[PDB]
Amino acid sequence: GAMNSSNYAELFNNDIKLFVDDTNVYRVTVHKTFEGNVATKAINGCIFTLNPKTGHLFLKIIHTSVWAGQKRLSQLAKWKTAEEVSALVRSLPKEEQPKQIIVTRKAMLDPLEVHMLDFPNIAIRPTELRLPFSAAMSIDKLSDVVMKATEPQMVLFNIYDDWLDRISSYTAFSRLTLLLRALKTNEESAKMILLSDPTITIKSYHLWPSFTDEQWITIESQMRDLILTEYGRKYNV
Amino acid sequence: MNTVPFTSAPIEVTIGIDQYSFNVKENQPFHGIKDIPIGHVHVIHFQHADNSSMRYGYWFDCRMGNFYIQYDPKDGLYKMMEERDGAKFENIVHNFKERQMMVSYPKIDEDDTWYNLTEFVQMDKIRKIVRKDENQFSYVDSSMTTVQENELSDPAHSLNYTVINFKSREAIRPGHEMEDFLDKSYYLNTVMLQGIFKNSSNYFGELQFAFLNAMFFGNYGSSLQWHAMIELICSSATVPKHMLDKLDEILYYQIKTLPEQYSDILLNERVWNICLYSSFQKNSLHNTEKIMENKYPELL
Ligand SMILES: COC(=O)Cn1nnnc1C1CCCC1
Repeated sequence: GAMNSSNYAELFNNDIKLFVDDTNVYRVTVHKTFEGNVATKAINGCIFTLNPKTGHLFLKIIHTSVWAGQKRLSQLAKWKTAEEVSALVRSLPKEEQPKQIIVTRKAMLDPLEVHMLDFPNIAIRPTELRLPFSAAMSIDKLSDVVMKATEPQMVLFNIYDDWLDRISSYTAFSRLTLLLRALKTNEESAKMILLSDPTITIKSYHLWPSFTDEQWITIESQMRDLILTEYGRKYNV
Repeated sequence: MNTVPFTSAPIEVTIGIDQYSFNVKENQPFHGIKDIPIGHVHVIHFQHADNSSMRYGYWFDCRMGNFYIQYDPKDGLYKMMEERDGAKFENIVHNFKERQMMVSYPKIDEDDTWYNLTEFVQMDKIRKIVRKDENQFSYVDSSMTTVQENELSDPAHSLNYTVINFKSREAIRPGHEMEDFLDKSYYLNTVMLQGIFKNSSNYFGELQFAFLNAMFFGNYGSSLQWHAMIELICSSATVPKHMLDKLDEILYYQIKTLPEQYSDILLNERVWNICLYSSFQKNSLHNTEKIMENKYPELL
């Protein structure tokens, strides 16, 4: 059924699973028109499809041309996400196909269920976790590939860099969610924390800086302080 | 006019005949029902006074044979049987008719209610939903499950309604997932009408039969089928205009006949609010919308 804090270790077992987040599929800017009405302009988006055990991220870039001449774009975006996830599953060898797909928003359940009717043994599930995957576009190398795309494209990343050499997937996912939550809450301060020290830099083939074990502890503490600092700013605590 | 005689009435029972009902006392001199209108299917149904468990009954058409009811003390119910000796049957009916031991089917001449509820219902189609080929009449009860209910358990005692499942490969063409899920016209017109039912009269007959089994027996699977068949039409953008007009008439008479005190268990709020106020056909069921708003505004 739904995925919550009681079955959280299930994310790191040996049953292949993918999270699907559709927040960033249909993105727009809102602006006034010459006549004083309001218009939207779409910008490139992306589907965030992540294996939480391995860190493999299938980033399908959604080019603005897919919306051309279409109506009800917010609805279409869910069905387009489901179509693309279905296509991804069919493209994977059988032994790589997920046994479960967990959608971050309940509105993705029916579109994905309908697109996956041919896969009755893949469970489509919601989650009670509030996961900050919308902040994926705060990761500079991900945002750059999305905004530069001139056509639909799929790009593969490992969102954990090389962390699994040193830590478990439970800890790596916890680190990711903390980083993404901080980037979502105060992007400028999070990037400052992540980039202030110039002696520690991101490898060409990585998304995050090359922190030692001790430095990750320091960074994680600074991210938790940021989140708490912003909570206090928000609620006047 | 035709007659369903009773050998006797050994146990106290509420007897239904179509939309009518009456009580018979234990061992009362009751010998059946006369003046049954020829030209329609009928249902004769039972609820025992000492055990309201299992409503049960029989669908029949007096044009197909001479049927009578006799209580079986071993299986503990009133059973319909067919009398093959026509002369014996005529003689027994005449005797009971002369002794005034039959109730008269109490049809008001102005009243088209039963025709309006059974316009599309045919015995031959009933006998394919309810499979007991050795009898010309069909037994239904409160507890019988549907083929679809059994897939989600004795198959011989099941209601074989046409399975409707909005999230099934039958309902959704590969490549048309969004289209077919948000607009059920393919599933209604190609799969169901052209493919399975052949015409709208057969679809409406099954819809009407499901409603009647829900109302007269409290059969839960029948109520599910009734609502599914309504939702399938209302959720289709493309429906022949004659079908929408006829559906409005069908549903109006069903809502009109429904016992007010059973509305909470016979009407699905989600389906009705969706069909009347959100669906493609939300403006195509004027008569049904008006009776629903005036009789059951709480459901909405
Ligand atoms: C052979 O069984 C019977 O004869 C039963 N019976 N007894 N009295 N009436 C009947 C029914 C038989 C046909 C009409 C009513």
